[PDB]
Amino acid sequence: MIKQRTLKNIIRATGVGLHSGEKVYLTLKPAPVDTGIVFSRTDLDPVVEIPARAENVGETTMSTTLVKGDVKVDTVEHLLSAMAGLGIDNAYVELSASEVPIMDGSAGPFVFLIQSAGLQEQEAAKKFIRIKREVSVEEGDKRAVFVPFDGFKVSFEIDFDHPVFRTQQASVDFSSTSFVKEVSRARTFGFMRDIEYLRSQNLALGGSVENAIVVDENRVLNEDGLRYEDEFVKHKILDAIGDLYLLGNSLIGEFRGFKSGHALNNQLLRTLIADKDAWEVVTFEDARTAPISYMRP
Ligand SMILES: C[C@@](CCN1Cc2cc(C#CC#CC3(CO)CC3)cn2C1=O)(C(=O)NO)S(C)(=O)=O
Ligand SMILES: [Zn+2]
Repeated sequence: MIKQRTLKNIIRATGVGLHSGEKVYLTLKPAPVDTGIVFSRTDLDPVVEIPARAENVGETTMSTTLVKGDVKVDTVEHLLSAMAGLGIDNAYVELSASEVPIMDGSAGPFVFLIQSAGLQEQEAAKKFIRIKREVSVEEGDKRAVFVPFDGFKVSFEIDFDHPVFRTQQASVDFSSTSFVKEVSRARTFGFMRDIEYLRSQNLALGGSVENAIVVDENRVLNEDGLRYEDEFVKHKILDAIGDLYLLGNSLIGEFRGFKSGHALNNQLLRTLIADKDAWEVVTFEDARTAPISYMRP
Protein backbone atom coordinates (compact mmCIF):
# COMPACT_ATOMS: atom_id res chain seq x y z
CA MET A 1 0.00 0.00 0.00
CA ILE A 2 0.99 3.70 -0.31
CA LYS A 3 1.72 4.27 3.41
CA GLN A 4 1.35 7.39 5.62
CA ARG A 5 4.72 9.17 6.22
CA THR A 6 6.15 11.11 9.19
CA LEU A 7 9.70 12.42 9.96
CA LYS A 8 12.43 9.85 10.96
CA ASN A 9 14.06 12.40 13.39
CA ILE A 10 13.28 15.85 14.92
CA ILE A 11 14.45 18.93 12.91
CA ARG A 12 15.47 22.31 14.45
CA ALA A 13 15.85 25.51 12.36
CA THR A 14 16.21 29.21 13.41
CA GLY A 15 15.02 32.08 11.13
CA VAL A 16 12.97 35.33 10.86
CA GLY A 17 9.30 36.12 10.07
CA LEU A 18 8.96 37.65 6.56
CA HIS A 19 6.09 39.96 7.74
CA SER A 20 6.83 40.32 11.53
CA GLY A 21 10.68 40.44 11.30
CA GLU A 22 10.68 38.34 14.53
CA LYS A 23 13.35 35.73 15.43
CA VAL A 24 11.61 32.27 15.55
CA TYR A 25 12.82 28.71 16.45
CA LEU A 26 11.23 25.93 14.34
CA THR A 27 10.95 22.32 15.66
CA LEU A 28 9.40 19.65 13.34
CA LYS A 29 8.55 16.42 15.26
CA PRO A 30 7.34 12.93 14.28
CA ALA A 31 3.55 12.53 14.86
CA PRO A 32 1.29 9.43 14.95
CA VAL A 33 -0.91 8.07 12.06
CA ASP A 34 -3.79 10.46 10.99
CA THR A 35 -2.46 13.43 13.08
CA GLY A 36 -2.02 15.59 9.93
CA ILE A 37 0.21 18.72 10.16
CA VAL A 38 -0.40 20.52 13.54
CA PHE A 39 1.25 23.94 14.23
CA SER A 40 2.12 24.67 17.93
CA ARG A 41 2.87 28.10 19.53
CA THR A 42 5.33 26.79 22.24
CA ASP A 43 6.18 30.39 23.42
CA LEU A 44 2.65 30.52 25.04
CA ASP A 45 1.59 28.89 28.37
CA PRO A 46 -0.32 26.75 27.83
CA VAL A 47 1.02 25.67 24.37
CA VAL A 48 -1.65 26.53 21.68
CA GLU A 49 -2.04 23.90 18.87
CA ILE A 50 -3.70 24.77 15.47
CA PRO A 51 -4.13 21.92 12.91
CA ALA A 52 -3.09 22.99 9.35
CA ARG A 53 -6.67 22.79 7.90
CA ALA A 54 -8.89 25.01 5.65
CA GLU A 55 -11.39 25.70 8.53
CA ASN A 56 -8.56 27.21 10.74
CA VAL A 57 -7.41 29.81 8.10
CA GLY A 58 -7.87 33.44 9.31
CA GLU A 59 -6.68 36.35 7.09
CA THR A 60 -5.15 35.56 3.63
CA THR A 61 -3.40 38.99 3.21
CA MET A 62 0.15 38.64 1.67
CA SER A 63 0.25 35.07 3.21
CA THR A 64 -1.86 32.14 4.59
CA THR A 65 -2.52 32.67 8.37
CA LEU A 66 -4.00 30.00 10.75
CA VAL A 67 -6.05 31.46 13.71
CA LYS A 68 -7.53 30.08 17.00
CA GLY A 69 -8.97 32.84 19.25
CA ASP A 70 -6.53 35.84 19.27
CA VAL A 71 -3.58 33.43 18.48
CA LYS A 72 -2.02 33.16 14.96
CA VAL A 73 0.47 31.03 12.95
CA ASP A 74 1.39 33.21 9.88
CA THR A 75 3.05 32.26 6.51
CA VAL A 76 2.45 28.43 6.58
CA GLU A 77 2.27 28.08 2.73
CA HIS A 78 6.02 27.42 1.97
CA LEU A 79 6.57 24.88 4.82
CA LEU A 80 3.22 23.12 4.00
CA SER A 81 4.34 23.13 0.31
CA ALA A 82 7.55 21.25 1.39
CA MET A 83 5.58 18.70 3.52
CA ALA A 84 2.96 18.24 0.72
CA GLY A 85 5.80 17.87 -1.89
CA LEU A 86 7.68 15.17 0.14
CA GLY A 87 4.36 13.40 1.04
CA ILE A 88 4.41 14.11 4.85
CA ASP A 89 1.01 13.11 6.40
CA ASN A 90 1.76 13.56 10.16
CA ALA A 91 4.04 16.14 11.96
CA TYR A 92 4.01 18.62 14.91
CA VAL A 93 5.44 22.03 13.83
CA GLU A 94 6.49 23.93 17.02
CA LEU A 95 7.13 27.73 16.66
CA SER A 96 8.62 30.08 19.36
CA ALA A 97 6.75 33.01 17.65
CA SER A 98 3.63 33.79 15.50
CA GLU A 99 5.26 33.42 12.01
CA VAL A 100 7.12 30.52 10.23
CA PRO A 101 10.73 31.48 9.36
CA ILE A 102 11.05 32.75 5.72
CA MET A 103 14.50 31.03 5.19
CA ASP A 104 15.78 31.91 1.59
CA GLY A 105 12.11 32.56 0.47
CA SER A 106 11.83 29.01 -1.02
CA ALA A 107 10.90 25.51 0.32
CA GLY A 108 14.51 24.36 -0.47
CA PRO A 109 15.97 24.72 3.06
CA PHE A 110 12.83 22.87 4.43
CA VAL A 111 13.11 19.96 1.87
CA PHE A 112 16.90 19.79 2.56
CA LEU A 113 16.47 19.75 6.39
CA ILE A 114 13.56 17.21 6.19
CA GLN A 115 15.40 14.81 3.79
CA SER A 116 18.64 15.17 5.89
CA ALA A 117 16.54 13.87 8.86
CA GLY A 118 14.63 11.50 6.49
CA LEU A 119 11.06 10.05 6.48
CA GLN A 120 9.35 7.11 8.30
CA GLU A 121 6.63 5.13 6.42
CA GLN A 122 3.86 4.27 8.98
CA GLU A 123 1.62 1.13 9.22
CA ALA A 124 -1.54 2.84 7.82
CA ALA A 125 -2.86 3.64 4.30
CA LYS A 126 -2.05 7.15 2.98
CA LYS A 127 -5.42 8.91 2.30
CA PHE A 128 -5.85 11.05 -0.88
CA ILE A 129 -8.65 13.52 -1.86
CA ARG A 130 -9.67 12.58 -5.47
CA ILE A 131 -11.36 15.45 -7.45
CA LYS A 132 -14.60 13.97 -9.00
CA ARG A 133 -16.08 17.12 -10.72
CA GLU A 134 -14.77 20.56 -11.85
CA VAL A 135 -14.92 23.10 -8.92
CA SER A 136 -14.13 26.75 -9.89
CA VAL A 137 -14.16 30.13 -8.03
CA GLU A 138 -13.75 33.67 -9.53
CA GLU A 139 -13.11 37.12 -7.90
CA GLY A 140 -13.80 39.10 -11.11
CA ASP A 141 -10.73 38.38 -13.34
CA LYS A 142 -8.74 36.27 -10.75
CA ARG A 143 -9.70 32.54 -11.01
CA ALA A 144 -8.98 29.13 -9.32
CA VAL A 145 -10.30 25.65 -10.34
CA PHE A 146 -9.97 21.91 -9.49
CA VAL A 147 -10.64 19.49 -12.44
CA PRO A 148 -10.44 15.65 -12.29
CA PHE A 149 -7.00 14.19 -13.30
CA ASP A 150 -5.30 10.75 -12.74
CA GLY A 151 -2.30 12.02 -10.70
CA PHE A 152 -1.23 15.44 -9.31
CA LYS A 153 -0.74 18.43 -11.68
CA VAL A 154 -0.66 22.23 -10.96
CA SER A 155 -1.00 24.93 -13.69
CA PHE A 156 -0.74 28.72 -13.12
CA GLU A 157 -0.60 32.01 -15.12
CA ILE A 158 0.72 35.43 -13.93
CA ASP A 159 -1.31 37.96 -16.03
CA PHE A 160 0.18 41.34 -14.89
CA ASP A 161 2.40 43.77 -16.89
CA HIS A 162 5.98 44.35 -15.53
CA PRO A 163 9.22 44.55 -17.61
CA VAL A 164 10.98 41.78 -15.55
CA PHE A 165 8.85 38.89 -17.07
CA ARG A 166 10.87 39.40 -20.35
CA THR A 167 3.97 36.19 -19.73
CA GLN A 168 4.82 33.78 -16.83
CA GLN A 169 2.83 30.51 -17.34
CA ALA A 170 3.84 26.98 -16.19
CA SER A 171 2.13 23.53 -15.84
CA VAL A 172 3.87 20.75 -13.80
CA ASP A 173 2.93 17.05 -13.23
CA PHE A 174 3.87 15.83 -9.67
CA SER A 175 2.31 12.31 -10.14
CA SER A 176 5.97 11.06 -10.02
CA THR A 177 8.85 12.70 -7.99
CA SER A 178 9.24 16.13 -9.77
CA PHE A 179 8.65 18.62 -6.83
CA VAL A 180 12.28 19.04 -5.48
CA LYS A 181 13.76 19.55 -9.01
CA GLU A 182 10.91 21.64 -10.50
CA VAL A 183 9.51 24.14 -7.89
CA SER A 184 11.14 23.59 -4.39
CA ARG A 185 13.81 26.37 -4.81
CA ALA A 186 11.35 28.99 -6.29
CA ARG A 187 11.71 32.05 -3.96
CA THR A 188 8.86 34.44 -2.96
CA PHE A 189 8.99 37.92 -4.62
CA GLY A 190 7.95 41.55 -3.88
CA PHE A 191 8.16 45.00 -5.56
CA MET A 192 10.21 48.01 -4.27
CA ARG A 193 7.01 49.97 -5.23
CA ASP A 194 4.95 48.28 -2.43
CA ILE A 195 7.51 48.16 0.49
CA GLU A 196 6.75 51.67 2.00
CA TYR A 197 2.98 50.74 2.24
CA LEU A 198 3.46 47.05 3.34
CA ARG A 199 5.74 48.13 6.28
CA SER A 200 2.99 50.71 7.19
CA GLN A 201 0.51 47.75 7.65
CA ASN A 202 3.22 45.74 9.59
CA LEU A 203 4.13 43.51 6.56
CA ALA A 204 7.44 42.65 4.76
CA LEU A 205 9.29 43.87 7.95
CA GLY A 206 11.70 40.86 7.65
CA GLY A 207 11.81 41.17 3.81
CA SER A 208 15.22 41.51 2.05
CA VAL A 209 17.31 40.22 -0.93
CA GLU A 210 18.44 37.35 1.45
CA ASN A 211 14.93 35.73 1.72
CA ALA A 212 13.18 37.07 -1.47
CA ILE A 213 13.46 38.26 -5.12
CA VAL A 214 13.15 42.11 -4.81
CA VAL A 215 11.90 43.75 -8.06
CA ASP A 216 12.62 47.48 -8.79
CA GLU A 217 10.93 49.33 -11.75
CA ASN A 218 13.09 47.59 -14.46
CA ARG A 219 15.59 45.13 -12.79
CA VAL A 220 15.76 42.32 -10.17
CA LEU A 221 17.94 43.86 -7.37
CA ASN A 222 19.28 40.49 -6.02
CA GLU A 223 23.08 40.45 -6.71
CA ASP A 224 22.89 36.89 -8.23
CA GLY A 225 19.53 37.13 -10.14
CA LEU A 226 17.09 34.20 -10.79
CA ARG A 227 17.34 30.39 -10.16
CA TYR A 228 14.89 29.72 -13.08
CA GLU A 229 13.67 32.05 -15.91
CA ASP A 230 10.06 31.14 -14.76
CA GLU A 231 10.96 31.44 -11.01
CA PHE A 232 8.05 33.91 -10.32
CA VAL A 233 5.24 31.57 -11.58
CA LYS A 234 7.06 28.42 -10.22
CA HIS A 235 6.66 30.05 -6.72
CA LYS A 236 2.91 30.71 -7.38
CA ILE A 237 2.78 26.86 -7.93
CA LEU A 238 4.83 26.37 -4.67
CA ASP A 239 2.32 28.63 -2.76
CA ALA A 240 -0.62 26.74 -4.41
CA ILE A 241 0.71 23.27 -3.22
CA GLY A 242 1.06 24.71 0.33
CA ASP A 243 -2.47 26.27 0.48
CA LEU A 244 -4.02 23.16 -1.19
CA TYR A 245 -2.45 20.91 1.55
CA LEU A 246 -4.82 22.62 4.09
CA LEU A 247 -7.32 19.98 2.76
CA GLY A 248 -5.18 17.86 5.19
CA ASN A 249 -4.48 15.12 2.56
CA SER A 250 -2.62 14.80 -0.83
CA LEU A 251 -4.68 15.70 -3.96
CA ILE A 252 -5.53 13.42 -6.94
CA GLY A 253 -6.56 16.04 -9.53
CA GLU A 254 -5.46 19.23 -11.33
CA PHE A 255 -5.28 22.83 -9.99
CA ARG A 256 -5.36 25.80 -12.43
CA GLY A 257 -4.87 29.38 -11.11
CA PHE A 258 -5.29 32.59 -13.16
CA LYS A 259 -3.83 35.36 -10.88
CA SER A 260 -5.15 33.37 -7.83
CA GLY A 261 -3.54 34.11 -4.42
CA HIS A 262 -4.06 32.80 -0.84
CA ALA A 263 -7.58 34.41 -0.68
CA LEU A 264 -8.94 32.44 -3.72
CA ASN A 265 -6.91 29.26 -2.89
CA ASN A 266 -8.79 29.16 0.47
CA GLN A 267 -12.21 30.05 -1.14
CA LEU A 268 -11.59 27.06 -3.52
CA LEU A 269 -10.98 24.55 -0.64
CA ARG A 270 -14.00 25.96 1.29
CA THR A 271 -16.27 25.34 -1.79
CA LEU A 272 -14.64 21.93 -2.59
CA ILE A 273 -15.22 20.69 1.02
CA ALA A 274 -18.85 22.02 0.92
CA ASP A 275 -19.54 20.16 -2.43
CA LYS A 276 -19.15 16.51 -1.19
CA ASP A 277 -20.22 15.15 -4.66
CA ALA A 278 -17.12 16.91 -6.19
CA TRP A 279 -14.59 14.75 -4.15
CA GLU A 280 -14.00 11.51 -2.13
CA VAL A 281 -11.20 9.99 0.07
CA VAL A 282 -9.22 7.07 -1.50
CA THR A 283 -6.36 4.77 -0.35
CA PHE A 284 -4.14 2.45 -2.49
CA GLU A 285 -3.59 -1.14 -1.14
CA ASP A 286 -1.15 -1.61 -4.13
CA ALA A 287 1.28 1.27 -4.98
CA ARG A 288 1.96 -0.24 -8.49
CA THR A 289 -1.63 0.68 -9.69
CA ALA A 290 -1.75 4.12 -7.88
CA PRO A 291 -1.80 7.30 -10.07
CA ILE A 292 0.90 8.88 -7.75
CA SER A 293 4.42 7.66 -6.68
CA TYR A 294 6.78 9.12 -3.97
CA MET A 295 10.61 9.19 -3.41
CA ARG A 296 12.13 6.33 -1.29
CA PRO A 297 11.66 7.28 2.42
C1 LIG B 1 2.12 36.46 -0.86
C2 LIG B 1 3.36 36.15 -1.69
C3 LIG B 1 4.40 37.27 -1.59
C4 LIG B 1 4.98 37.42 -0.19
N1 LIG B 1 5.91 38.55 -0.11
C5 LIG B 1 7.33 38.16 -0.35
C6 LIG B 1 7.96 39.47 -0.19
C7 LIG B 1 9.23 40.01 -0.25
C8 LIG B 1 9.01 41.40 -0.05
C9 LIG B 1 9.99 42.27 0.12
C10 LIG B 1 10.87 43.17 0.28
C11 LIG B 1 11.87 44.06 0.52
C12 LIG B 1 12.68 44.86 0.72
C13 LIG B 1 13.72 45.84 1.05
C14 LIG B 1 13.60 46.55 2.41
O1 LIG B 1 14.54 46.01 3.35
C15 LIG B 1 15.12 45.34 0.71
C16 LIG B 1 14.52 46.52 -0.06
C17 LIG B 1 7.67 41.68 0.25
N2 LIG B 1 7.07 40.45 0.09
C18 LIG B 1 5.72 39.86 0.16
O2 LIG B 1 4.62 40.47 0.40
C19 LIG B 1 3.92 34.83 -1.22
O3 LIG B 1 4.92 34.31 -1.70
N3 LIG B 1 3.26 34.22 -0.26
O4 LIG B 1 3.72 32.95 0.09
S1 LIG B 1 2.88 35.98 -3.28
C20 LIG B 1 4.12 35.25 -4.11
O5 LIG B 1 2.59 37.28 -3.84
O6 LIG B 1 1.71 35.14 -3.35
ZN1 LIG C 1 4.98 32.34 -1.34
